[PDB]
Amino acid sequence: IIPVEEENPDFWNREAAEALGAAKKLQPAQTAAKNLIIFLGDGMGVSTVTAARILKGQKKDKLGPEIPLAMDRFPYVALSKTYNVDKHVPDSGATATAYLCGVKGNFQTIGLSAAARFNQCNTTRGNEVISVMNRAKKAGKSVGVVTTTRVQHASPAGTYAHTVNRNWYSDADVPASARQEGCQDIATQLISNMDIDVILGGGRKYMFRMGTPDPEYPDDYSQGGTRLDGKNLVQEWLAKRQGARYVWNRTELMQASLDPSVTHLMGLFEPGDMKYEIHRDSTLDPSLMEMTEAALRLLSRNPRGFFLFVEGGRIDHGHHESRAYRALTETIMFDDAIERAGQLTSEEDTLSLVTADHSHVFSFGGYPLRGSSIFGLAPGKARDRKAYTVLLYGNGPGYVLKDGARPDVTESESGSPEYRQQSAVPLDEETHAGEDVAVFARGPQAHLVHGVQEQTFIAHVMAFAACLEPYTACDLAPP
Amino acid sequence: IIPVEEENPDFWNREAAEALGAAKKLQPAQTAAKNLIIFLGDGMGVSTVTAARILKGQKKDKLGPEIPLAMDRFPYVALSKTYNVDKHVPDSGATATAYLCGVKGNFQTIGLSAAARFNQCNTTRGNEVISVMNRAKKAGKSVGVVTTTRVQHASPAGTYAHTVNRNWYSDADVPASARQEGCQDIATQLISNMDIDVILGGGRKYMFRMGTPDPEYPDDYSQGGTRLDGKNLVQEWLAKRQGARYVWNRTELMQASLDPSVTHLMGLFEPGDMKYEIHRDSTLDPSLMEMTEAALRLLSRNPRGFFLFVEGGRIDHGHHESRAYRALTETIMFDDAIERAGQLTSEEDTLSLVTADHSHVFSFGGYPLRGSSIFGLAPGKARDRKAYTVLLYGNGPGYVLKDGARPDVTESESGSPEYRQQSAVPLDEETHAGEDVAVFARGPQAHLVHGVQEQTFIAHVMAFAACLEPYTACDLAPP
Ligand SMILES: *[C@@H]1O[C@H](CO)[C@@H](O)[C@H](O)[C@H]1NC(C)=O
Ligand SMILES: *[C@@H]1O[C@H](CO)[C@@H](O)[C@H](O)[C@H]1NC(C)=O
Ligand SMILES: [Mg+2]
Ligand SMILES: [Mg+2]
Ligand SMILES: [Mg+2]
Ligand SMILES: [Mg+2]
Ligand SMILES: [Zn+2]
Ligand SMILES: [Zn+2]
Ligand SMILES: [Zn+2]
Ligand SMILES: [Zn+2]
Repeated sequence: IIPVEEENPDFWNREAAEALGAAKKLQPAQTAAKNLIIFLGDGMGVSTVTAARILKGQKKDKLGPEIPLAMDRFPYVALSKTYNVDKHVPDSGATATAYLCGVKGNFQTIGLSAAARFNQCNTTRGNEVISVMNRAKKAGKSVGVVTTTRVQHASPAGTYAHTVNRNWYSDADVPASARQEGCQDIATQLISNMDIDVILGGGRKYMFRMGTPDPEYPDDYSQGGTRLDGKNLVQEWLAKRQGARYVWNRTELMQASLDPSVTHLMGLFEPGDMKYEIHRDSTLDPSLMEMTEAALRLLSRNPRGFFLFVEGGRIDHGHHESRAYRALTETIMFDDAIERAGQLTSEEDTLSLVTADHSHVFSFGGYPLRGSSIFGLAPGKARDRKAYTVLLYGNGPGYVLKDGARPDVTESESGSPEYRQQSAVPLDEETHAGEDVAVFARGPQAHLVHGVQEQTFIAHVMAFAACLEPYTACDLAPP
Repeated sequence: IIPVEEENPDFWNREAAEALGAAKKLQPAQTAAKNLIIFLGDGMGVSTVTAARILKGQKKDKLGPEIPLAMDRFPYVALSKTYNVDKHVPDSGATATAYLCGVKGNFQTIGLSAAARFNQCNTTRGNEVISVMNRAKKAGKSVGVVTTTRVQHASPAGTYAHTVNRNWYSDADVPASARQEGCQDIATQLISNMDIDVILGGGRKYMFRMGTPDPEYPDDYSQGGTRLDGKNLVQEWLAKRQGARYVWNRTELMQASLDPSVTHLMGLFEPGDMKYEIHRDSTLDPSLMEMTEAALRLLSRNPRGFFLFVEGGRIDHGHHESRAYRALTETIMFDDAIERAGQLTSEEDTLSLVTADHSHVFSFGGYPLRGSSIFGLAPGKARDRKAYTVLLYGNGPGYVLKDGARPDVTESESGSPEYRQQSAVPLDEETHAGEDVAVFARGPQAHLVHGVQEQTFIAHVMAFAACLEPYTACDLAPP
C-alpha cells in the first residue's frame, strides 16, 4: 500500500528538516555518569533490528518501517566488531568478555584473556579479567543482572564469572579432574565471586542438590536440583546478607521490589531458561520489562548509583530454531524493556548502551509491498515454481526436502509461531553470523560511542563514563 | 590461529585507551563544506562490509578482522532506513531518489515523488524532484558522476534524471506511446537535463544510433549502437561545450585529466556495464580508483567547489549472481577509491559520505577460525553429512540439487571466482534485503550524521552542509 501523505515531497522534506534540527541540537556531556545500563540483545544483528521494527509498527496500527523502535531514538550509534581472538564468528561467552570486561577472549570461555584455553581448567589462573560490573561494585555502586536465560548462561556470567567452559552451569557438568583442580561451576561463582544486589532470570535448578523438587514443577523430576555437592546455594547466598530475599514467581518479585528493607534480591523464575514471551504464564512469570522495573526500584535507592545488565536473551534462541516469529517477538519485548528503563531513569546521569553480542545468518528479502506482514510470502514464485518467504536463514533446521524437492509454503503456514523459515544448509541449530552489530547510546559520554570500534569499547566507555576501571583520573565533572 | 600478542589483556586495554582518546578528540565543524562527495556501494550492506574487511586484511599479510577498511576510519556512523514508499525491500532507482534528491519514491522509478507510478509515462509531470547535484550545479559548483555500471543505470541516473521506468536506457527501450508522450530515455536525459562536468563509467551503446560499431568491440555487433532516433548524443553533448572531450579508454582518460583546457569530460569505457575488477583489461580500462582520481583532477580546479558521486556499482551484481568473490573484490576496489579520494581532498572543506542504497540476503556464518579464508568451508559437516561454506545466500541462483540432495563442496571449488554460494530458494537472481545500511561520514557537518535516520537524510545533510537545496540560511561560516 502507498500511503497518500508520502506521495508529496514536502512530507519527506519536513521530516528531514526536523531530523536536521534535532541533530543540530545535540551536544556532548561534560559530566560523569552516575548510573550505567547495558542492554544486551543476544543475537540481535542489524537484520533482526529492522524486521523487529517492522513487526512492532504493525502491532501498533501502522505500516511498519517508518515507526521507530525505542532503541532507534538513541542519538549515538556505532558499529561493533565481534570476532573472538580464535574464531571469526563468535560465541556469547567470549563476546561477553569483550563487552563486559573490555578484553577479547577465546570462543566458549568467559571472563578470561585469550591466554586461557577452552575446557582446560589448568589454563585459568593468571588469566582472569575483571568486569566493569565488578568495578562498579568496588566503587560502591549497587549492581544488577537481569535476563530471560539462565542467570548462569554465557552473557550474564560475563559480569561476574571466570571460566574456561561456559557449559559448566552446575558442578554436575564439571569433569571430576576439573572439580579437583578448583574450577568452580558457574552457579557457585554467581554467589561467591562478588556481591550482586539484584539477580533475576532463569536457572533455579543449578542452585540446589540432586533430589530437590522444583517449586513450580514439583511433579516433573527433570526440573529438579542438579548439584552433586549437596549444597543449597540460594540459602548460602541469603545467609551472608541482611535484608536478602529469594523469589521464584512474579507476585513475590513485584511485592519484594516495593519493599524497602529488601536491599538484595535473587529471583529465579524457571528451572532453566525462561519461557519465550509468547509462552509466558503471566500469573507466575514476570516479563523482561517487569524484571527490569523490579531491578530498577531496588538499584535506584543507592545514592552512589548503579550498574545494570539487561538481556533480551532468547532472541538468539529463536534464531537457532530458525523460528523468526520467536526471535522477533523476543526482540520487541527487549525494546519494550529499553523503553521502560528510559522512563525510570534520566539521560542526565545515566549512560545507556544497547547492543548485540553478535548476529545470525537471518535475512529479510524478496520484494514485499509496504504494509505486508513480515512473516508473509514474497510476491511471485521461485524458479522451482513454489512460494518462498521474505524471511530466510543461511543455514539451520528449516532446510527440508519432501520427495527430493523444496516444499511449497502457504501464508497460513508461514505466519505460525512454530514455523521454521527455510535455509540453504541443514544444521540442528542455525549459526551465529560474524558481521558487525550496532551500538546505540544515550547519556553522559554517549557521544564517545561512534564510528567503527572493537567490541571491547563497550566495556571501556562505560568504565570511563562512571570514572571506574582503569579510568579514575577521568577529567569529568560530577554527574 | 591465535596471535600471541592478543593473549595479553594489555593489548586490548591499550587499544581501547587509544580509541577513547581519539573519540575525545573529535569536535564538530562550525564551517560549511566547499565540496561534497557521496560514495555509493551498491548493495553494500553490513554483512558485505565485514566480509570485505576480512578479505582486504588477508590480501595485506594479516589475519583479517582487525584491519580497518578505509571507510572504517570515518568518525561518524549512522544507520539508514531504506524502504521505498510502496515496497519494504527497495530497488536502486527509488533509493537513489531518497539519498540524492531527499524524497522517498516508488520502486523502479528515479527522481520522482511517490505520486508517480512505475511504467506510467502520464504520471511523470508535476512529480519531478531535484537532486542535490542539480542544486550544487545551480550554485556554481562543478559536478561529476563516476560509476562502474552504465552511467544511465539507476544510481547515477538519480543525480540527473526523472523517470517512471529505470529500464529506459535508450529510446529503443521506451514504448512508442511513451515516446509520443515525451518520456525521454535516460541517455537523452544525461545530456539534456543539466550540465555535468565529468561523466565516467559504462553505457557507450545507448548514445549512438543503431548500426554504429563500438570502438572497442567493432567485430561484435551486439555491442553497437542502440538508438532508434538516429542521434549521436555524444556529439550533441560535445557541441554545446568549449573544451569538452569524449574518451572511451584508459589512456585517453588519464591524459585528458592532466590537461587544463579540458574542463568537460565524458568517458564511456564499455558498451554496457564495466567489467568486474577481476576481469578488467588494465591497458584499455580504468579502475574505479583511477576514474575517481581523474574526476577529482578536473573537478578540483573550480574555486567554488564540487559535488562528486562515486559508485562501487557491481558490488550488487556480484551478490545477484550469488558469487561473493565478485561482490567482495568489487567492495575492496570501492574502499580503495574511498581511500584515494581521501588523499586528494581535505576533510577541512569536504563532506564525504559512504553508504549503500540497500543490502542483500548475504550471510557470513559457520564458526571459522581466526585467519581462515572467507571463501572457505565452515568447520564440521552439516546434518546431511556434507561440507558447507561460511558464506551463504537466503535465495538466488546457487540453490542446486544433484540426484535429490544438496551437493557437497570442496575448498578448491568454494574459493573459485565463478563459485556460487548455496541458497535456500532458487531464483535467477538473488534478491536485495531490506535491513538498515550503514552511513559513514567525515568533514564539515559530518557530526549531523548520527543515530537511526531515514535514507533521505543523506541528501539533506549534504545540501545543508554546502548551504544549497532549501538550506541557504544555513548558519554556517565559510569553508
Ligand atoms: C593440564 O592437564 C592436561 C592433562 O593432564 C595437561 O596435558 C596440560 O599440560 C596441563 N596444563 C597446565 C596448564 O598445567
Ligand atoms: C495514462 O494512459 C493510460 C492508458 O491509456 C490511462 O489508463 C491512464 O489513465 C492515463 N493517465 C493519466 C495520468 O492521464
Ligand atoms: Mg545470552
Ligand atoms: Mg516460572
Ligand atoms: Mg547502482
Ligand atoms: Mg573498455
Ligand atoms: Zn549470543
Ligand atoms: Zn547463540
Ligand atoms: Zn542497488
Ligand atoms: Zn540490485
